[PDB]
Amino acid sequence: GVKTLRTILSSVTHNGKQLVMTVGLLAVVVYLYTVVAFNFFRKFYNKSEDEDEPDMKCDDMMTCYLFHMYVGVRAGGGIGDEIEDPAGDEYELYRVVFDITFFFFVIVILLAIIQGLIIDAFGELRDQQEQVKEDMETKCFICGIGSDYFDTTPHGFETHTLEEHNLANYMFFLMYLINKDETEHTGQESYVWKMYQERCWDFFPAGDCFRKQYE
Amino acid sequence: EVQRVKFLNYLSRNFYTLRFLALFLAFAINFILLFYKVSVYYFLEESTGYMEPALWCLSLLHTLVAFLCIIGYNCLKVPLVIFKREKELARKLEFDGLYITEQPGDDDVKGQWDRLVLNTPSFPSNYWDKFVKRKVLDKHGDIFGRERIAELLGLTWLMSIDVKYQIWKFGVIFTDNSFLYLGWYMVMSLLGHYNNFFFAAHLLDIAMGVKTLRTILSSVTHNGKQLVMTVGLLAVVVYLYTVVAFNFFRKFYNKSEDEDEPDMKCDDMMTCYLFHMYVGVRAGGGIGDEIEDPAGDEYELYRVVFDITFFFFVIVILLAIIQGLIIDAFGELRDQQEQVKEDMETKCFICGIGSDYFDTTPHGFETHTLEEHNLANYMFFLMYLINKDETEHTGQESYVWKMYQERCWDFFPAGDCFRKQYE
Amino acid sequence: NFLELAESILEYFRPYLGRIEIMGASRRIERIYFEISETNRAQWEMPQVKESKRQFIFDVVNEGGEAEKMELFVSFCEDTIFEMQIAAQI
Ligand SMILES: [Zn+2]
Ligand SMILES: [Zn+2]
Repeated sequence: GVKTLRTILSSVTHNGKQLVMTVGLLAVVVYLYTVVAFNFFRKFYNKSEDEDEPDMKCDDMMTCYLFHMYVGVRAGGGIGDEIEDPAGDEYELYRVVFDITFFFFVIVILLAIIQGLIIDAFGELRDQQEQVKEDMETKCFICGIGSDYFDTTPHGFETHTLEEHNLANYMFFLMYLINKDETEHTGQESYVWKMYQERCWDFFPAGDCFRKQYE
Repeated sequence: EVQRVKFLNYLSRNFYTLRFLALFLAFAINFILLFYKVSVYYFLEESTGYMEPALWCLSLLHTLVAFLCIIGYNCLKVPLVIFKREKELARKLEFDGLYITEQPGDDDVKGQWDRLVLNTPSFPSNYWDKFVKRKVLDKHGDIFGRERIAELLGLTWLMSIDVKYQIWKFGVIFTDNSFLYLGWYMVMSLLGHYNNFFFAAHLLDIAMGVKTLRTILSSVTHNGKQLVMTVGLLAVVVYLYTVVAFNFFRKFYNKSEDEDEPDMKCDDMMTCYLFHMYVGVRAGGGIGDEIEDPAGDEYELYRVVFDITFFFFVIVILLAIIQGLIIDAFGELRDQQEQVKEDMETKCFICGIGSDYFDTTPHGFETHTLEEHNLANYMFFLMYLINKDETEHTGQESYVWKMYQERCWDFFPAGDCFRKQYE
Repeated sequence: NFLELAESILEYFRPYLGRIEIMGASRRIERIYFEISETNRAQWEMPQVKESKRQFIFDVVNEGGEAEKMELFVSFCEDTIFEMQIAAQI
């Protein structure tokens, strides 16, 4: 309800096969950091009630992953918001850059693509929406050619469409064919009826138009 | 030993799927690598007792494939890329004669290793017109000494081999991106014998799996010259602020345990820059999030406007520039990705012209391609040329063969088309 | 001049009118006409037709430049006809 929201779901995944990489690219990031973190940096992960009491830093590989997978994957303020530092110590020059590798690579490079994977995508099928209205009002939906040549008469291409090609007429034409008995078919319609039987559908214009063809 | 030869030929025969399932191996390793814990050292297996011991093999198992794959690459692209370079240098001498003339130094870099290779007998190892050197003396030799250019040029298995070509060849092997790739990979694989956790980095291989990720890395790196300005500007700005911060505003930088006890504010020029570089380069919530204020004091309006400058010139401009710097590019090279199919389906990949004119017949321009121009047909025509003897060449294919000899390739359409030209 | 003289009562008939170009099997484009049933025309006006047409046009212009414009068109017509075959039931 209606198209305006249907657009949105469509956004999500008309181009979602691209999306496959993203959570995986993020998993990469996180499998990456965390193991080195489980090695060179366990001692910064505390979230003990401030004072020296035992806590749930790291403690398991899964957990330190899920920690960043909860926190770091959100980040926002980053892991450096909740890592225990300065520190102020050994391998500090690296952890900061480790925080930075966590930052340019993630905060920006990961998340944004993840956003823009969608945002153009929203703007894709949406752009087609006017493009529908544009192509109906530019190239003829039927003969093609373009409005341009039929705009030569004022307001004229609607006459080339709504009054000439109409498009919708074709359909009534079929029932007009069907209701009629073959006896009473005109010979022009009849091959065309036959062409219906044969379904090449080539009798629709190449794009040459009647008054275009002559004058 | 020929069973081993043909077995390696099986190896190449299934080169991709091994790579893919291997990566699934490493991915599984890495999933399941989510368990070890020191007591110091110890491993927390859950249920089955055999997971870590399988890894005692799986590492090596994975590593096996690494070893495996590398050798296969030797049977794969290697002689192909050698053939490629071979054609390169050879056609270069065929028309340019750069070693006769426009020689490289360490400038025109590729050629520095490539100088020595010509000297070797076996230079034309696989070009299938492996006689080119004598054409080279045939053309560039008259300008110089005909034999001075020749001065430039013209188990049992162990002693045979032929020598100097070889070191250049292994150097060409070094030139490859893929071979560094698999080599870094395998070296890591042997690191898995040293430590299975450093062994995890193989997952990076996913970056080549598949195009989409390669799309991503390509999104990043095609224009890092643009990155220079940003990180630079960032560093700039950060100095810019920080120095005045070490001047007019030291007294706001505390991160003491709230109560008046001595602390690690500023303290050094470096330390403050890296404070902002840890924080302000991140910020998000800004430097003002952890500066000690109001304050509420002297030069308050100026630190506040300071914060604002920080929040516009940095928080907004820098980061975002970087972000657009990446995204516009992802859409760029992606747009080039669709643009392939668009151009294939619009302008003719061969005659050009555009689909438009051949769409005049229904479904027509695919017929102007696969049923006319195709494209692979050119090459099949080439093999067709190569296999035929010159006696039996039809005159058209024969001048065309000559045009192969001369490589203008002009007889590929200007873009005029037969039935377009006539009717 | 004669038409304008005869133009006196033709307006009643335009609703009933259906007109289209056709590129017939002789390399000309006829401007044939045909009648349209009104009872059918009435059914066309409101349900999942005009909207389906908004849909269909989106179903085509989404990939319309391909020469299945002619062909994709086919089913819609046959379908809406079936729709009127259903519309008649109510
Ligand atoms: Zn039309
Ligand atoms: Zn062509």
